[PDB]
Amino acid sequence: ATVNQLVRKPRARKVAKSNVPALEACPQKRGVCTRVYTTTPKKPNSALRKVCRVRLTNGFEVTSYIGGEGHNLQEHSVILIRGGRVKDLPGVRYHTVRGALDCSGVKDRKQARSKYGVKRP
Amino acid sequence: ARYLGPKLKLSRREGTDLFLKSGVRAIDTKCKIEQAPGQHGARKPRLSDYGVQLREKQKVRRIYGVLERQFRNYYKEAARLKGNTGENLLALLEGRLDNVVYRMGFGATRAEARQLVSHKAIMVNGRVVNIASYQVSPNDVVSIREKAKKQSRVKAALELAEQREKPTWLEVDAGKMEGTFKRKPERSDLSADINEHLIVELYSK
Amino acid sequence: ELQEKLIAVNRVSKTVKGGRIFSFTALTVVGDGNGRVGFGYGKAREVPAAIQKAMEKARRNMINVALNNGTLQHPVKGVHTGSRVFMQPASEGTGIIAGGAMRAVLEVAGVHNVLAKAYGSTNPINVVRATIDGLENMNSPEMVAAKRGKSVEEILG
Amino acid sequence: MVTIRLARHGAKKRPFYQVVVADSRNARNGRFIERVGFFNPIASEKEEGTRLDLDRIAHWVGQGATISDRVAALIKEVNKAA
Amino acid sequence: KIRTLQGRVVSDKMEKSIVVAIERFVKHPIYGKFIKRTTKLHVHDENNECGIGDVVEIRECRPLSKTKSWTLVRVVEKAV
Amino acid sequence: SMQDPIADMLTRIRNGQAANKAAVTMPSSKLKVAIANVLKEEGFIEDFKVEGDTKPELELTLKYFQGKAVVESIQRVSRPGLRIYKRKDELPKVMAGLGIAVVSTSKGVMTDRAARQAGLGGEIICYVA
RNA sequence: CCCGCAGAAGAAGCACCGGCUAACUCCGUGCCAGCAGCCGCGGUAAUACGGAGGGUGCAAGCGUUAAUCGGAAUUACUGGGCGUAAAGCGCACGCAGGCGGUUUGUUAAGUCAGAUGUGAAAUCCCCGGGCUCAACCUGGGAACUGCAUCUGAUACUGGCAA
RNA sequence: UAGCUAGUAGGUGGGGUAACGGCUCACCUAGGCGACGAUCCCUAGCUGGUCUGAGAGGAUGACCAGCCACACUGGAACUGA
Ligand SMILES: [Mg+2]
Ligand SMILES: [Mg+2]
Ligand SMILES: [Mg+2]
Ligand SMILES: [Mg+2]
Ligand SMILES: [Mg+2]
Ligand SMILES: [Mg+2]
Ligand SMILES: [Mg+2]
Ligand SMILES: [Mg+2]
Ligand SMILES: [Mg+2]
Ligand SMILES: [Mg+2]
Ligand SMILES: [Mg+2]
Ligand SMILES: [Mg+2]
Ligand SMILES: [Mg+2]
Ligand SMILES: [Mg+2]
Ligand SMILES: [Mg+2]
Ligand SMILES: [Mg+2]
Ligand SMILES: [Mg+2]
Ligand SMILES: [Mg+2]
Ligand SMILES: [Mg+2]
Ligand SMILES: [Mg+2]
Ligand SMILES: [Mg+2]
Ligand SMILES: [Mg+2]
Ligand SMILES: [Mg+2]
Ligand SMILES: [Mg+2]
Ligand SMILES: [Mg+2]
Ligand SMILES: [Mg+2]
Ligand SMILES: [Mg+2]
Ligand SMILES: [Mg+2]
Ligand SMILES: [Mg+2]
Ligand SMILES: [Mg+2]
Ligand SMILES: [Mg+2]
Ligand SMILES: [Mg+2]
Ligand SMILES: [Mg+2]
Ligand SMILES: [Mg+2]
Ligand SMILES: [Mg+2]
Ligand SMILES: [Mg+2]
Ligand SMILES: [Mg+2]
Ligand SMILES: [Mg+2]
Ligand SMILES: [Mg+2]
Ligand SMILES: [Mg+2]
Ligand SMILES: [Mg+2]
Repeated sequence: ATVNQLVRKPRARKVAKSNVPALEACPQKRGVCTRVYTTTPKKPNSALRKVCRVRLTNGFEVTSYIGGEGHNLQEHSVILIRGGRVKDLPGVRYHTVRGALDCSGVKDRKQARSKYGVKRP
Repeated sequence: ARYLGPKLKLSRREGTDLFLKSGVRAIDTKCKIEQAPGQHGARKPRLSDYGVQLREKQKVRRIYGVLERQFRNYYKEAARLKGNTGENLLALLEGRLDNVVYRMGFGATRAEARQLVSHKAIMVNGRVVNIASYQVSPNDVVSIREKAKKQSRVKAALELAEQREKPTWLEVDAGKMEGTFKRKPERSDLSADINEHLIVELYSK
Repeated sequence: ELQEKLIAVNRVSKTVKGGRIFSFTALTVVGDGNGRVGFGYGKAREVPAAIQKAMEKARRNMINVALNNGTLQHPVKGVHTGSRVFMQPASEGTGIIAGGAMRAVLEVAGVHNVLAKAYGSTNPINVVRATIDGLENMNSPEMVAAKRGKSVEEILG
Repeated sequence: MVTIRLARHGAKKRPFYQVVVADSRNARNGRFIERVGFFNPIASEKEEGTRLDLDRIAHWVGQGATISDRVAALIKEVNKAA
Repeated sequence: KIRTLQGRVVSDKMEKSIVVAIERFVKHPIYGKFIKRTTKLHVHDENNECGIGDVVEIRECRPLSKTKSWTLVRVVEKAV
Repeated sequence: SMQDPIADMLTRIRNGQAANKAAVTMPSSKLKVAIANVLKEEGFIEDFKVEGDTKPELELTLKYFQGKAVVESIQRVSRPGLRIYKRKDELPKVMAGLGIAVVSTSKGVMTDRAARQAGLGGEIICYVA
């Protein structure tokens, strides 16, 4: 406040950072993948949540949650990664896309199959 | 483009008669009207402020046979134009060719009038027109060509127009199946039931 | 000429030696549709008992409001507690574009077309007192002409 | 070289030529000093079709500017007294 | 008439040359407040006529060094 | 140290009306009389004087129609820290034309209504609701 | 573009359905498997998980992801604050800087008022014209909130004055 | 990122440029820029506009159009208005 004070030092706009460093306004990004493993989540949930240490094409190393019941990933395997935090596992801020490249679709999913990359019967 | 499904189901959801399954028969009373939208029709809706606005828009859509992408563009046109935004919406919906052909009597239902327009039967100012969404300006002369004139899906449907209200703004000859769109449609003439106020709200946010 | 409606219903706790005992807090508004508005809070053990209790307070607590045809005279702030609030007269076209709770108190009053935004907090109880703070404070040229000992045409024209 | 010529605007298969005074080096729809009406070859016997401001042509041609093959025909079309 | 931007002298230690700080009281685009802003120039003069701390009229002219594309018309209200 | 006297004049009016008081004395000036003569001629203040020859003192006599005060609200606009000047068309109409903005124009201080008919603009001194 | 020819003939998905937000039950599983934009659902009667029927909204598109503004008066000039929520330097003196009591001059810098040329064309907004209609195209006008100079007004701001 | 700058800043004279000018040599003079941000560092073609917003702004500058810059990297001149 105080108008002369703002002439001498203008309003510094609050630069809200992007949650996902997949970078360059990218929709998705490839990853060669390492260490497909499992982790127990925060307090109120309790389960064994699937996850893989993805090694992105642009140099970064991330953890991606693998959705659905059952998956194809093991150690390596080239996978497409989208954005989307889980709000359960602390730090896992990406989602492994199913159908795309080597992560195939989940078996027998009739309802909701754009997510999870499954075709018609 | 169109609904192409169970038509009389849509009348039960809203409740009021949408003139979908009208035809040669006058009144339905053959569907358990009002109290059976789906399976759980014994249930009664609480209905919020978003609901009442949405159900009004959904009703006015299904009466005229318009989809939301096309409907949203009709709203934007009404916002540009002068006067009351609510009365302009209904003026543009009534100005469609398939709707004017239905009001003339050349088509027992609105889906019949829509297909009758589409199949090169309807002529207007000497020009053949295939578009339902053709915006009919005032002082026109819609008519049927001699190929489709006096066939067995028009003379039967034209007898229903005797029973109908018959709007003031248009005239029909009913001799050589000729029509004359005289002036634009006013609010006070038609409707007298469906609400314009609630639809203007929904899109303003 | 009744015209009455519910804005919100909020459930509140007491907490006693035993456990905790819930009571519902309604909030109704009433108005003739011609410059008479009243809100009534009301609170009871049951929900339908609360709104019927709430409607009795609102009927007795009416406030007179002057207005031009079917809209406000001039733009008006109406601060109360947290909700600062704002509303502008607008033209014969358009409809009542305002927030929930803030629109209820408008539409039942008599106004048919205004702009309005609820700055600060937007608590259903305070925004109703905010609008009615503004609408009670608002004044017509017939008031102001007599107030300044002059004339209605000379001030306006 | 300043030249009075057609610019070619409009949609695919439905052209609309903005007759315009520009330098020859400059592109078809490039810079110009100012326009001088328009041409449309798909009007038919109706109200409007072609325009050409005769006063501005007397300014530019009187100073020094060429008239292209099509615009030469439009000055013949409007006529002097016919 | 011809151009004549007024301005106050800052220094003269240059030989047939001067530095003038023109004053202009333009407002801020955003905030609306009228700020006391400077337009600092150099100006030509036949001999070191003007000294320091005085108002001066200045004309836009031919370039006559690198920078210094302004000519002194005359002095108004000379130094104390 | 009393930087703006015009703001201070308007506070004595504002805090005068809240207090329910008839007489409100203060130091006078050229501009204080020019503002006061607009407010009397329109109708917020029933009469005023500028007694004291050598060392002037301006006292106002404030208006109350009901028990409620006549001056609803009164605000300095073109304050000395941030001056405001407006064009012919851009002169603000307070309370949609039942409330006045005192404006210092080239042809003396006057109301915003008078500045339209005069055909000019200037420094908007203060709003008066 | 027009005419005829044959004949229901060739031509519908995919999200979601606990609240925010329009839309419900039944089986399967039992803090497991899984969902999710926030709150959160699952511990043997799940409207939130998986399937099933029904429904809702979109429909030749629909969702998901990313990206920008918006809502955010959550960088606030219009339009926020600073006793206790984040926020008064530990307290003075003071240079540049900002701001300045009051009266009479002049003054044309701010200021305002007008005038002139410029503010490329498209784009935008208003009314027309043309593709069967619309996108799309296009005619005219306003608009181009400005900018520079010129001539005034001289209350308020500033200079030099008394 | 707090001091930078030696043809650096200005003169007189000669040369050079289509043209003025440290454009460039020759003295002469020790100034010029800087808290109304020089220097240094990072990032970036700019504008008409576009998107968004009630507006003030905020973001942006694909496509259509004006200007600049570049043509395997670094450099140079020649021929020509
Ligand atoms: Mg479509
Ligand atoms: Mg609550
Ligand atoms: Mg509660
Ligand atoms: Mg081209
Ligand atoms: Mg040629
Ligand atoms: Mg200016
Ligand atoms: Mg130079
Ligand atoms: Mg789901
Ligand atoms: Mg079960
Ligand atoms: Mg589900
Ligand atoms: Mg904001
Ligand atoms: Mg705050
Ligand atoms: Mg506060
Ligand atoms: Mg504390
Ligand atoms: Mg604290
Ligand atoms: Mg302290
Ligand atoms: Mg400090
Ligand atoms: Mg201190
Ligand atoms: Mg001190
Ligand atoms: Mg000081
Ligand atoms: Mg000063
Ligand atoms: Mg003073
Ligand atoms: Mg003079
Ligand atoms: Mg002007
Ligand atoms: Mg130019
Ligand atoms: Mg333009
Ligand atoms: Mg347009
Ligand atoms: Mg145009
Ligand atoms: Mg044009
Ligand atoms: Mg023209
Ligand atoms: Mg300017
Ligand atoms: Mg200027
Ligand atoms: Mg004179
Ligand atoms: Mg004078
Ligand atoms: Mg003075
Ligand atoms: Mg020096
Ligand atoms: Mg906003
Ligand atoms: Mg490209
Ligand atoms: Mg250049
Ligand atoms: Mg080269
Ligand atoms: Mg050569």
